[PDB]
Amino acid sequence: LTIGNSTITTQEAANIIVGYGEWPSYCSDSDRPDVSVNRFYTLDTKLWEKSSKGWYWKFPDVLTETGVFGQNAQFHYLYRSGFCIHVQCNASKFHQGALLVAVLPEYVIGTVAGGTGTEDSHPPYKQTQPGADGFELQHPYVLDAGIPISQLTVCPHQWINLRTNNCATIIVPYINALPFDSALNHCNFGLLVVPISPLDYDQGATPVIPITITLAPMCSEFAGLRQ
Amino acid sequence: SHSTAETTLDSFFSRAGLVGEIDLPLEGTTNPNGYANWDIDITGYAQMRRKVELFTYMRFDAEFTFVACTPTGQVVPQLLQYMFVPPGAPKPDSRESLAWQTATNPSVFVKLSDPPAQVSVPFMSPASAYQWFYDGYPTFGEHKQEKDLEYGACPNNMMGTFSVRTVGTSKSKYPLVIRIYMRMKHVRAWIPRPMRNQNYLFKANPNYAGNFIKPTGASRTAITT
Amino acid sequence: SHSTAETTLDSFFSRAGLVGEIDLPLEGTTNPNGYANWDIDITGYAQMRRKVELFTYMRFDAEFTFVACTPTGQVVPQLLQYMFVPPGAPKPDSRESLAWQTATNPSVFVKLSDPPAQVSVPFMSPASAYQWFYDGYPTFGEHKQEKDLEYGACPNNMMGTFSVRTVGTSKSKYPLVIRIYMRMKHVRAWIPRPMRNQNYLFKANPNYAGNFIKPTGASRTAITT
Amino acid sequence: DPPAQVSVPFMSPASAYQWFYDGYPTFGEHKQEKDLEYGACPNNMMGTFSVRTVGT
Amino acid sequence: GFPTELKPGTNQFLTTDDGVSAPILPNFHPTPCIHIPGEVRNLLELCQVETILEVNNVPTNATSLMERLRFPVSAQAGKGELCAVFRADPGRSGPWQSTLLGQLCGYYTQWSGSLEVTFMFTGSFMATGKMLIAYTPPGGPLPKDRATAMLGTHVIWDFGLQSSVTLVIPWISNTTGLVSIWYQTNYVVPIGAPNTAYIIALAAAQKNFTMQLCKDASDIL
Amino acid sequence: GFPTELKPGTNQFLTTDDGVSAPILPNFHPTPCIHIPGEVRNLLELCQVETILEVNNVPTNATSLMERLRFPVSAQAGKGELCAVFRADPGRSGPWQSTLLGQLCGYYTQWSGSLEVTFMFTGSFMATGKMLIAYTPPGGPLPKDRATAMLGTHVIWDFGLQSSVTLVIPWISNTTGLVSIWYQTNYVVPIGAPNTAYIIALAAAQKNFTMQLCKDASDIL
Repeated sequence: LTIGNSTITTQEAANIIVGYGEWPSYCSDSDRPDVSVNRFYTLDTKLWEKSSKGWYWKFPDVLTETGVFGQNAQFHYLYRSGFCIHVQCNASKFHQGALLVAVLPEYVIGTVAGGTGTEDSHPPYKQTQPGADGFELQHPYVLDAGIPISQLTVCPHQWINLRTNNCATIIVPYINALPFDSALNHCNFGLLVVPISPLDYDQGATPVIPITITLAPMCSEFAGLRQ
Repeated sequence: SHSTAETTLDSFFSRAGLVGEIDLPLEGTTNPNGYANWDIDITGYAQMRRKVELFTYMRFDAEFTFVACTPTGQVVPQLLQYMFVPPGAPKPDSRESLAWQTATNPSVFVKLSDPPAQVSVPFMSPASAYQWFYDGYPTFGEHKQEKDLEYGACPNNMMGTFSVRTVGTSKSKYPLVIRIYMRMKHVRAWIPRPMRNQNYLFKANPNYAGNFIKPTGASRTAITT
Repeated sequence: SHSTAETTLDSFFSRAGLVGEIDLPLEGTTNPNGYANWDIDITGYAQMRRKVELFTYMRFDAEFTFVACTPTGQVVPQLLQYMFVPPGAPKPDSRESLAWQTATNPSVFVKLSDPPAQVSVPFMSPASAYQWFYDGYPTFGEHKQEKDLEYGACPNNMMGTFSVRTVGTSKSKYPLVIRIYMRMKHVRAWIPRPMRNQNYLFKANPNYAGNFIKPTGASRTAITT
Repeated sequence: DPPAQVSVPFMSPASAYQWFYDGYPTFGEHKQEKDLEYGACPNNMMGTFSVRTVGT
Repeated sequence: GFPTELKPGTNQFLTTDDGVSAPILPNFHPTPCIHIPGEVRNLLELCQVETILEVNNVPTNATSLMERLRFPVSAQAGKGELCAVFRADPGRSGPWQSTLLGQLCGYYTQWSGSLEVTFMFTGSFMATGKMLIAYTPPGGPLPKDRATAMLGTHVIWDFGLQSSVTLVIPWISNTTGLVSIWYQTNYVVPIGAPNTAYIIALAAAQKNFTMQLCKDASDIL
Repeated sequence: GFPTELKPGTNQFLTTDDGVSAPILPNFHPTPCIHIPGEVRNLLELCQVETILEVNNVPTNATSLMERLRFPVSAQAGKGELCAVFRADPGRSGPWQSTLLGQLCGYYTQWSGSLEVTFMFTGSFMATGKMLIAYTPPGGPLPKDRATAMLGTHVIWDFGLQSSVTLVIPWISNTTGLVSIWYQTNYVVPIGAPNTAYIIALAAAQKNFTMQLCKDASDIL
């Protein structure tokens, strides 16, 4: 199904848990391409280091340059699709760790006021599109958002416990303020990751832990309109 | 629970407190033109915005009453009538503007000896509901690379202001003291978000400084009891 | 449409705005007799007539309230009562006229400390409804070649005026400031006509000058984008 | 206007007022020492009002 | 002596307060209502009225007054650019200030609805050719090439059918799309025929126009 | 002339008076209500949210910010004392000021409800041992010996079961009991294993939380 040497999937007996009985569905109230959308491509591998604090990406800003359908969609502002996110950590019996993963809607970006004079300049053009490089955190209490880390529990969240299982999947519903709204003008959501256990191991173990991000649209779309 | 009659939600939200204060100096330097305009800026004060910031989607009408008196509490027989300009029309800048001659704007006049005034205004904003947060670019124009000429002053988000004048051939010779109380009529919220813990540095931005703070340090040491 | 409850016509027409202004100088040269008569002339002001001129056939009653104050907004305890003369009877010219002694004219007296006055008057014009346009000769007489002696002053079309006097042996020593608001109660129209685009030159005639105007010239040239 | 009629609810955390108390009024776990705010205990009354004058 | 509570806000003057008063004379009877066969109740009648829109706002001379209402077209120009309609916004300046709806919006803020355009061809009886009018959907920028124009919705305009062609824009609000008109092909005629013609355009709105918020703004003066 | 009695208290301003006024414009229609499949009506949704509580409020350095969220445990200490939770009172200072309920109580006086604690074990795969967490009931003073701790309610915590263990305190109000945590046994590992581990704790409240009396108190600033 995938042209190459990687057709990795996450079994067939996953444990999907519904939330408040409002699983995503089709809104077709009043108040064909289905061949090339069902194929999933695996993103490139990334090396996790000891000093890494985390990463964040803007959606669907990353897919504008990556996906084949991303390029011609730059002038077609419409887009509507749900996503299924699978997280797994490949580790042996000599590694310890815990992971906290959650989604924060309208991840606002706050500026900083440092130095003897509290005045900030405009962001540069190069940092406007960081690509795969991303950014680096300066004050991790706020995560560049002014929010204490401990209080994020108000949003959907999951705890990664390595005692019994290793791979977990979380499902979130698509939310919008208007029945029809622009996608390239309003940010949809973002991803946040925070390290809980610092990387500790003895000599002879693997000092690198792979980081896997899996994208798979669990709810198929029709789409196709002028928006 | 067993009985929920005394636990009624009525007392959970209803609280009247001082929010605004408008002064009318008889001479001054900050306001030497003798007239001032006060737009309804909820975000102006930190103490009130803390309660409001727990809410994300809301649309509601407003009810205000105006009281004027002296610092000694004595009452005086002075009458005022209030005129409102829709937010769509621009606010006046100079005295010779046409906003004072507009007859199409409705007005309601009440006295002071009567029971306290109760007035309500509808939701006239072109949007569906107010938005306190916006993860993007506030302007709703097709241009996405330049900036509007009226940057900084964007009355397109607020709900307008009121104009105050004195009845009589000559100008009034007494300054007044006025306090305003604010309340919500309907309470409906959808997406719950956390509030703020540290203080605010700028009025329109939540940015912080390099001197971090800690919620509490009461425990001298955690090792001991 | 789907729901038309919020789109109610109530907000489409109802708007209160300043229309009139009556001054009472304590001495003067334009009015040295100490009394003035103000007929209800809707056509007097261009800004209000623009809204009205979209309508052709209408008949309705009127509701007015009167407020008096000082330029500083201070209130004073002064009482007035208003007397109305039917349009059929001629208006007074000199102080020694008999219009002030007429007891047959109904009057209503209210105070100021009470809630605001609400008064209504019926449609007393002998015609069926008011006519803003008339494609002919306004006089309704059998003579069609000469002109009436009272040409120019034709109170037969308006709805009369009010007389104001001060209670007390001596004349009042304070001038007052009064503003008037106007509204419609019933809205019913039949024949739709266009409004005006250019400005008015005379008060009673829509005539224009030789300096023509253009609605807009924003586009520097139509050839380019 | 006609004379003012105002009513306030019962906001005391207890169930009802108690004029007599055959014991130690403080409701703390400490039963041998005394609180720093001894003598001034507004925890039993129903509050007070503030009066100011309108005017510069 | 009946007890009564005095609510705050007694002497306030309210602009939007609708009040009724008893008539002074209860005996006079108003004139009877006049019965007419045709009856009209709602303001919707104005929404179906056609208004002409013009672009050539350049000339201002007195003796050029009549030519304003059209725009000329000539065969001398070859594959150039016919007309450049500005951003469709009744509130903003442009061709829309003359229309009835734009004046109606002068006290108002938010509008939404559908747009339709109609074109009829008034050329010679022997001429042959093809015209095409297309509206670029939102997102797409101004058309640099005809290829970018074809991806949007286009309608074929034959010279055998005059005005039955209808184009509908599904939804416009307040950012948006743009419309441009190029020369699909040059109008060519043989000897003994006029070298110049004129084109007439139409613009209207559908039933789905609504209003939400009133504004205290007056554009006069 | 209708007789009417004037009740006392006419010009008084009442803060808790709920009033309604007629709209100025009865014609404008507000925007229609938006229909969403999932609907939430009550504030109870916040009562089931989990919040972390921390004790090591000693460090204040900038470069020690991330380690605050946990507390370390090491095998060097032998049968000492792990953590000393202060008196459970959201109104008073301590770990409870960060929680949502404690902030909510800042305008309020009397509270009552149940408390639950959850613990999960994150040790090595080969380690063996037994942990025990017990809450001393009211009346009993701070535990001087483990014998005084055992008379109270205790729950066995095996390492084969991670988090299904639930402890419930029947009733807490405002004097009360105390909770203490000792080292049940020292965590020992052989060669080739880490000498340090971390423990995660949970705290929540049951449905039986209620409020009685409102207070005019503001903790900010």
